[PDB]
Amino acid sequence: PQETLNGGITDMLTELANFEKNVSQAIHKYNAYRKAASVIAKYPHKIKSGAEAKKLPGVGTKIAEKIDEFLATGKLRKLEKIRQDDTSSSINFLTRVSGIGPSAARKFVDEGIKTLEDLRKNEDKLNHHQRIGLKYFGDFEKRIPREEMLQMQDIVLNEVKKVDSEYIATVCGSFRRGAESSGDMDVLLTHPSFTSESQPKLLHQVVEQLQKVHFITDTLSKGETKFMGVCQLPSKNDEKEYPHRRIDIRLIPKDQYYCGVLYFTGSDIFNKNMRAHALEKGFTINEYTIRPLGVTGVAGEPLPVDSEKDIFDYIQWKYREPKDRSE
DNA sequence: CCGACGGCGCATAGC
DNA sequence: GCTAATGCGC
DNA sequence: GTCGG
Ligand code: NA
Ligand code: NA
Ligand code: NA
Repeated sequence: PQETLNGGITDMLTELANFEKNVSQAIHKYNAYRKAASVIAKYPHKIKSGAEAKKLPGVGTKIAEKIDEFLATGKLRKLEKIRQDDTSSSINFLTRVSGIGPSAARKFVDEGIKTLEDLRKNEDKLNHHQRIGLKYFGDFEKRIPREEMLQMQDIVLNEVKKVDSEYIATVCGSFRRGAESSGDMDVLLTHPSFTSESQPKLLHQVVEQLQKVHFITDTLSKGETKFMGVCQLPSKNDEKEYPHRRIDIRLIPKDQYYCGVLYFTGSDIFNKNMRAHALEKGFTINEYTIRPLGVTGVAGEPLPVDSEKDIFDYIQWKYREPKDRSE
């Protein structure tokens, strides 16, 4: 595919997607359009007919019709209607602020808060996460070029070991799959001292150190097992300050670690095939454990997992190195 | 025809 | 003050 | 909005 073959169609379906998510608050109609929008992108021909697309899975009748209209006219009536009604547009803008969902945004626009300008006028009417989201509105929409992730992975891995020798940490997401760009940094942490049958100072002490290295600037949310905040790579006094980046850090028990690493490395399509393969061979996978399925469809106690490779060794698959996990 | 569609950690009215 | 429901992001 | 029981 080329992101250029059917760009018009996928842009449209993605426009309709966020409209259902952010304005109409129909989150299943949002996923439907994305599903639709994402399988069209992977089609290696310029679509010529609505029906030609309906063949694909997740493109149904109404999406074919709007594709017919789009190729026939070059715009969507519905989409132009939406584009100019200004409630919809403003609600749509505001939900780009992290911490502003469809509910807050709708309420803001209700009382006439519709621009970033308006939001900083009223930073009192904003909770903490939203203020942070407002402060970094630009930086958060930016891509993180792989080469940055590398040097970031460096600071978090190196300084986590300056804390406890037995912590093990793994950046995941697209970055562990070899992707040239990442949207944020997702870290996965564990410690031998942390079981299912389980210190609550475990995730804190890493964030505490990572805050001394002047790496982590701001905290969106922090608890015993999930942290969500903002890091920034260091500028070498040469007047080019790196953009602030979104980082999460999960603390997971080691007996569920590599299931955590395997899930949160994905990819998404990859997982439903690995599950469904695993399901079709006596076992069942989730983020936490791999369990055997009896003749009844009833699952047993979770199997031991010491390496990510152990998962494939149960289900009789051969280890995929992450680079090849895009489906 | 018609329900499912992901489920869960953290921050933030009702009693 | 305590509990559970909800928005939000992932 | 689309899929499938
Ligand atoms: Na179809
Ligand atoms: Na948002
Ligand atoms: Na958003």
